[PDB]
Amino acid sequence: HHWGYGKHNGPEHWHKDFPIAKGERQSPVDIDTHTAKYDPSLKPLSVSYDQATSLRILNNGHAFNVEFDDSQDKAVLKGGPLDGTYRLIQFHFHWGSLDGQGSQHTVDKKKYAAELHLVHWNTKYGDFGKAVQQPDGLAVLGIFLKVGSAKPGLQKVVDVLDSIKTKGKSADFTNFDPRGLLPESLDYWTYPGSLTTPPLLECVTWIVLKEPISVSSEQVLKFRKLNFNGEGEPEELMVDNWRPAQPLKNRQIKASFK
Ligand SMILES: [Zn+2]
Ligand SMILES: [Zn+2]
Repeated sequence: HHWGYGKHNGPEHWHKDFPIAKGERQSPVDIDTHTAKYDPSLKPLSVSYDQATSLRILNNGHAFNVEFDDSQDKAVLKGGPLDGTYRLIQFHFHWGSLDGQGSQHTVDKKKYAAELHLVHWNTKYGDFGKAVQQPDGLAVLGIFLKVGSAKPGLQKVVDVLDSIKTKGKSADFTNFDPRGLLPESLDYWTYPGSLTTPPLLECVTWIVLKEPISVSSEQVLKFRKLNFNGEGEPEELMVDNWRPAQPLKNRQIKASFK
């Protein structure tokens, strides 16, 4: 029926409604560190989030999105492998039912507890909807989460989860600064890919940070308490909202570091 992460509508079935699932530039992938090519022509990333305006948080039935005002160049990403300015629209996570799984991307087959996705769209296309139809329409920063020490900057997000428990619920979520979720180093790997969920469009330049951020057990614990279902429907915990690694095919992963 409609796509999700269960046995009956899970990743292995998406291709029936989204044939691009079997495409040539699907995500996520396993990052083989010994085959990734250092490319010294890659520029340092430029993250300008000082004017970031968060507006809302929503449980859309497959994750929780924190949405930003993208009506202007307030929070942008540039540099790295990018040409042009990319505007932040929303961030969300992918996580597991257990600490040993949850991330999309893997590093030498290692899975992390979760993966944060900061989604940006190429301003040359004027709106998000047009940007997704272009090969260079989006730029996604992926940040791994390992369980260890608590991440202070994530707490405001954790505490509001109770109020958007089920699908379709939203809550005002202003004055959240995304800079509290960045690791210390901005070293990355990059490759041409796609959205990790339906519609799986091949419009993303992926920028995966080498350094993971740490979250406490209790923080990741609150993620696992959300529900995939709407209110008054049988309870299905939101967990394991991730997709297995896709073949690399004709692609090269480049590293900004050696
Ligand atoms: Zn994602
Ligand atoms: Zn596209």
